[PDB]
Amino acid sequence: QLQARRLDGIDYNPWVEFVKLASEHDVVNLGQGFPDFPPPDFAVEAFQHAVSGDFMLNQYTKTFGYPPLTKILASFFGELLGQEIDPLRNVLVTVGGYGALFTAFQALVDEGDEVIIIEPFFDCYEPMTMMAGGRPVFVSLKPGPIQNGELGSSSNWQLDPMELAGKFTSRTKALVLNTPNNPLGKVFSREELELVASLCQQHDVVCITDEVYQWMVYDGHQHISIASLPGMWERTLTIGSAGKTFSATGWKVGWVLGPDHIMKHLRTVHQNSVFHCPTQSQAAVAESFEREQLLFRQPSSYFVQFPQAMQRCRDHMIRSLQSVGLKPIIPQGSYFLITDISDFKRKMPDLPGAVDEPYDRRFVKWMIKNKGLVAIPVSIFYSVPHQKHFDHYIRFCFVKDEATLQAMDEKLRKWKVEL
Amino acid sequence: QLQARRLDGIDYNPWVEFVKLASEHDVVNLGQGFPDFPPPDFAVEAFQHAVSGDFMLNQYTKTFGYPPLTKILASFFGELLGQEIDPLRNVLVTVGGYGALFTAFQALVDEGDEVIIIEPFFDCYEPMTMMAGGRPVFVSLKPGPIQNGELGSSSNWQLDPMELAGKFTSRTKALVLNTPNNPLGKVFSREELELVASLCQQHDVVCITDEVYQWMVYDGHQHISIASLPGMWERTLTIGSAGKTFSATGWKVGWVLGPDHIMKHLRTVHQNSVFHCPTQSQAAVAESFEREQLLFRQPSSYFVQFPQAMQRCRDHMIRSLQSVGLKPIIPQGSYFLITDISDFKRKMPDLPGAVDEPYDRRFVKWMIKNKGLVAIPVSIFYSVPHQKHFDHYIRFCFVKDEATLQAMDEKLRKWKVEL
Ligand code: NA
Ligand code: NA
Repeated sequence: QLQARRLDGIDYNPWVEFVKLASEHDVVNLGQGFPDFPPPDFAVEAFQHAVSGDFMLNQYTKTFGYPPLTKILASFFGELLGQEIDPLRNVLVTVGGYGALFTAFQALVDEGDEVIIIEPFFDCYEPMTMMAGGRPVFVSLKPGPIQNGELGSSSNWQLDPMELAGKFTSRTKALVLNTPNNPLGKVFSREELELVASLCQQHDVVCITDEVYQWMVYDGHQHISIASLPGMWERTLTIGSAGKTFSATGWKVGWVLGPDHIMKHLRTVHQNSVFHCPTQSQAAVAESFEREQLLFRQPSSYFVQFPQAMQRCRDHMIRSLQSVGLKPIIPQGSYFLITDISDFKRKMPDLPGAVDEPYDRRFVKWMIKNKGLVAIPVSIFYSVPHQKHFDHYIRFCFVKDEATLQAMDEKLRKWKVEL
Repeated sequence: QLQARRLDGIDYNPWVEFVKLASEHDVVNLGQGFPDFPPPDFAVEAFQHAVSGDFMLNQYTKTFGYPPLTKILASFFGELLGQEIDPLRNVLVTVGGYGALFTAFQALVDEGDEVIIIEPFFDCYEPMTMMAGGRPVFVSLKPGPIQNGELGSSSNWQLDPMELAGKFTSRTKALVLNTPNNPLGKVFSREELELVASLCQQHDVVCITDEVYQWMVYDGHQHISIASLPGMWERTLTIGSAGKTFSATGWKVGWVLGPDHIMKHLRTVHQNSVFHCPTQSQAAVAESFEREQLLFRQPSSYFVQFPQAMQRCRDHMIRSLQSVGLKPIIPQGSYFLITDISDFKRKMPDLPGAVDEPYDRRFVKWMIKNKGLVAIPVSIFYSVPHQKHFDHYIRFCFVKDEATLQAMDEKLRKWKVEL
């Protein structure tokens, strides 16, 4: 073959097809995992300032990050983590959370290593492990049993201590923790994080912790960073995303925070891949964090206002989707909620599709074509052997304009009353 | 061990030391490979327009490129290459030329593959080959005969056919071509490209061609793209950089052009690493290319005016550097020229440095600290076994403001009085 063997089995991109099918129908697109409204004015203004300020901002900045950005990341997150963070040794600016994840896998995961992944998982964790020669090892959150009185909560999806412990071996290099979780919206508790911490310390494993949804927490639930737990800083890489923080997904700026003895290897990958991140977006992100640090916990702060606003959008969507028999699982965080479609699988078992195509994928195509609503089938966030079991959930994104939620309700009205 | 074996031998970054030392002294920085004056107005205005326009430009764009950008790249470079280019199948937008190179190496280079690299080489080609499991194989340009008191020319650094042919084996996967070359400023001739093309076809080898300095050509020399030669489109990946095209290195936008059967593998790497490139800089680059396509070959176009202006800066620097006994090699393209320091090595051999330290590295440190001028030791663009033999050149960048060149002359006049 022409191509490298590291690419085996990772060429299929579900997202390219998802975008394709939605674009051919008249839809309310609740599949897109980004806002369809503007970022806050201070963020847009920050980028405007960066592209109209010191003309030298048009030229290269420092390899490991624009210094004013690494300074504020170290200060702001050092406070939150209860850790002294050196900007030069403990911070790397990357091309989004995606680039940060990729850099961590390529630095640490080697042929034969195992990587523990928690289902449902942000889908790239599996192919990134594979491309680095690692063997993914899956542990499944166990859905809470639902009574048809009250809706389930993401919090009730359990990480079984015995099942998790049994996944660790001498070959475990890393465990990937995503909290708040996409697609499920689970916000991991202190007790759950202490379990993960205990096993990572026992087995000398690195925890790669994807915290992009840090600020998107609801119902009084608190984001806890595993790197803040005793002894965890020295074995944790913590990842963030400016796009998910400031509702500006197209900025594609992210970072990794961690101890020098691990970070040095990520710096090695960085300097031998992209070398620099763009200068001006970094300046915009630095200015945006400065604004939020100055207004920390205050009523006008984005980190106070925005999750409150999005909690209302969540509640609106939860009520609306029930009108057609979808069963939401209330998320404690993230942009997302999932709905159980088991009643549809029961009443409408035979949908067109390919052999061994999970029901949810077939259902989403049906719903797009017939009802004009887009969701993402949750089976894409499962290992292939588990897709036959976890085939009855779909993911919706509620971080949407009020007009979009109105349009959703119009589709639901038609679904209920027409034909 | 903690880190992946793919990182072996690639952790050392010479650029961090160079940048650090220069920041610690009063200097005219001719080591920085980027302009110290603004990008052209139309380019800065394009970015301003992108960050103040359609608010949805703040959110994710398409994975393989912002469609207006891939459209104009395909149209414009299609015309330049004499090639029908499909924007969806033949174009990938990347995080600069660096990201483009990285994507190519990770898609195609596998364990045990040989990659032919031409010395002097842009330094990342070697470690990128190594991280992909490849074995770098070096062919060395031969500096031309030092003639009748005249300065050397980059054109006369020869690519010996018998040497090059001897480097091709059944294990050769790719050859990396950089034209115009950094650091040398050589613009490869049609004959030289035909030599490379003939061997790539004979041995069924892919040519990765780094053409970031495409527009920076002088003295009537023409940039020829190897992908435009008969039979080469099907085996060539052509790389460019928006930063080097529009004098905006901090934008970090690049691209790869090539046939689908190769590009599909680069897309696999892309979707499993960064996933998206930032939206708004892509919009700026698209607008900038649209401007230049409309004015193509006209006197008011940047691609005509800018290299003409920079040729004047080149000529100024060539004259000035000779005043202290540095011997420039006249470049036909790129931002750079190199000067022979052999007369200094001979008359001043005993500069402080480590036991094995190439003379040029020692000379640059002495020049920074004592003469107030920064250059880059050319030995960093050689394989380690060859560094002791090519230790007598340093690289200057002439793409500088009038004021900077005046400042250079002030340093040089002070040096001359103390030769
Ligand atoms: Na262990
Ligand atoms: Na061959």
